[PDB]
Amino acid sequence: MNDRDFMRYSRQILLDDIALDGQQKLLDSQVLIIGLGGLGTPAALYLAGAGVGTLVLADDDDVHLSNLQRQILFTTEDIDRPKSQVSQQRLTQLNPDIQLTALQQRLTGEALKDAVARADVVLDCTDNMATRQEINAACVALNTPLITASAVGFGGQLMVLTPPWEQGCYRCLWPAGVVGPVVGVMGTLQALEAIKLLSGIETPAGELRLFDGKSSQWRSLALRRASGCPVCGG
Amino acid sequence: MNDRDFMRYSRQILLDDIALDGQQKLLDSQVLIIGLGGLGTPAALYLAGAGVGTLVLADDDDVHLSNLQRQILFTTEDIDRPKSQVSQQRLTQLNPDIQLTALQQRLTGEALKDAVARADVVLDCTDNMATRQEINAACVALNTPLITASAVGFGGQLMVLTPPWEQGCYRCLWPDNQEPTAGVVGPVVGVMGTLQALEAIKLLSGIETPAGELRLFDGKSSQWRSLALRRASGCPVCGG
Amino acid sequence: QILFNDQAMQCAAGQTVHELLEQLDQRQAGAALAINQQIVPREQWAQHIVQDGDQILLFQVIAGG
Amino acid sequence: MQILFNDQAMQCAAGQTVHELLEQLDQRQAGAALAINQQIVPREQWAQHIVQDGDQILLFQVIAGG
Ligand SMILES: [Ca+2]
Ligand SMILES: [Ca+2]
Ligand code: NA
Ligand code: NA
Ligand SMILES: [Zn+2]
Ligand SMILES: [Zn+2]
Repeated sequence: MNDRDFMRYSRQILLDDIALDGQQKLLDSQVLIIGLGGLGTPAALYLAGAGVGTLVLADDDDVHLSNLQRQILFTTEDIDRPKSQVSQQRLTQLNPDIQLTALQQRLTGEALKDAVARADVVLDCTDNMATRQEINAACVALNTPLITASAVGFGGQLMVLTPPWEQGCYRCLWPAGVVGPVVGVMGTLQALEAIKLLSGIETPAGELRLFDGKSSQWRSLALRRASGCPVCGG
Repeated sequence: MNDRDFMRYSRQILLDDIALDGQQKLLDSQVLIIGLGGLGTPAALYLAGAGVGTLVLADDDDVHLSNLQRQILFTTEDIDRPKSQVSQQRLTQLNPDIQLTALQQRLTGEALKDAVARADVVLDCTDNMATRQEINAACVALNTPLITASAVGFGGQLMVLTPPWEQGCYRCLWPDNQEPTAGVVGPVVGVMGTLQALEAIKLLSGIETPAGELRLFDGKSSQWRSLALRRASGCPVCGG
Repeated sequence: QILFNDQAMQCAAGQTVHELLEQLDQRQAGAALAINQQIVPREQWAQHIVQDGDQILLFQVIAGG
Repeated sequence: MQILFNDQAMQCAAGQTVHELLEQLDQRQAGAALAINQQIVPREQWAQHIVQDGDQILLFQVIAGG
């Protein structure tokens, strides 16, 4: 890689688990982030800083004042502008050397499938079950790993789902406000899982991690595939 | 608070644990963030978004290109500029309605004591033992809660230390004044700083939560463990 | 004798997960359950027999983001 | 008798202090903290704290970066 990338990514290149080959792998990768809200904005910021070669940012909402309490990539001057465009602009300022693609729309059907197809990993940062079920269906069908997280109030949940779906999928598991740093910790952890998966770092997958930000405790549960699953059961 | 504040903090206000009363207490509080690096930049972003009324941002560095991999508040356009100034400017863009104070300095001695005294809670987001011991000594002497965290490689450490210091202080755990600058994964140091913001919001809004617990994170195995802290009888800081 | 949501309580041997949830009057919609830190798929609740010493968790899905 | 040391099973003599055990394992004390059964044991107590059969011990180093 060129001198500018070496200096820019030097603090993670110093890590023997990533180093020059691991960074090159991130630079050759493509990540699809669906939803640019509480979860997606910190995730996109960390992934752009880490040097993921191409980030595809999908969202069809505009920035609203009430968003700023937790969507840290935005500012008051972005209010009423399309989130994917503002994200693309701000992330470019952070790292102008990677490819940032903005999709201003509700990714669904054929369009969702082409984007999941091109991605090496998909981050589900949406806010409703119908959409999460549709993204999960596309990832399994296209055999693409999915990193999904959620948060509400003081609680968070996260799971890394990867081919051959030995611990099942989102559908096997699932057939008020929110505190900013709780959704933020979940989105940041999604970024951490993507970096590890793209750089080839051995780590667990197939576990549901639950966070209670009020008792400040975490618990890990082993996911299990459901024999009757219409998505990954065969 | 006014109508603009009501809308801005609405998703936090909907939580019965915070509500209108808790938001007002955040708005009336003061937080000192020492260190505007991997830990400090996300903590400041979230605390600003949360409506902490006054944030004091202290750091003695200028932005460098290699910072961007983990210090998410900065951009390529800020390279070579003072960190506390850039942070104050970027954060007012996020939230122009709170008080943002920039201290471009390595807080020590009298200046440190005065900033600690004025803050309701201090976030230690620095990067060396000596400074961390100095901050801890000031917080205990001035009876000010201290939320401290660190990260290196794939690991992180976090503790919330509050008066009357029932579980001791930073010096009860670490008697060392020096270790016995390495790599780090962006989101690992980021999660520790974001967790520091979370602890601050709970402390300032009055949410019952544990303190005096050392929380350790291994980002590679994806596991957390919580250890009960214990005061040291001969601690020269909180030993009394 | 089992742990339900980290709290001890007494049950009744040979009972299914479904039987147990029914007696406790718990909503099973939007709910998932684990036994000894492993998820038990919902489709298996009718047949899965709760054993003595089982550590059970019943929680709700969070979809927000 | 038998203990867990950093999540791994290990055998060691009965009647040993934390200091003697760390000495046996050739572990450096500077920059380290120790927990037994999930509670920190302040370093100032290691020379007298007796390790007991079935103890779960963690020995880790301070991280100061940020
Ligand atoms: Ca299958
Ligand atoms: Ca409410
Ligand atoms: Na793909
Ligand atoms: Na104070
Ligand atoms: Zn499935
Ligand atoms: Zn002390």
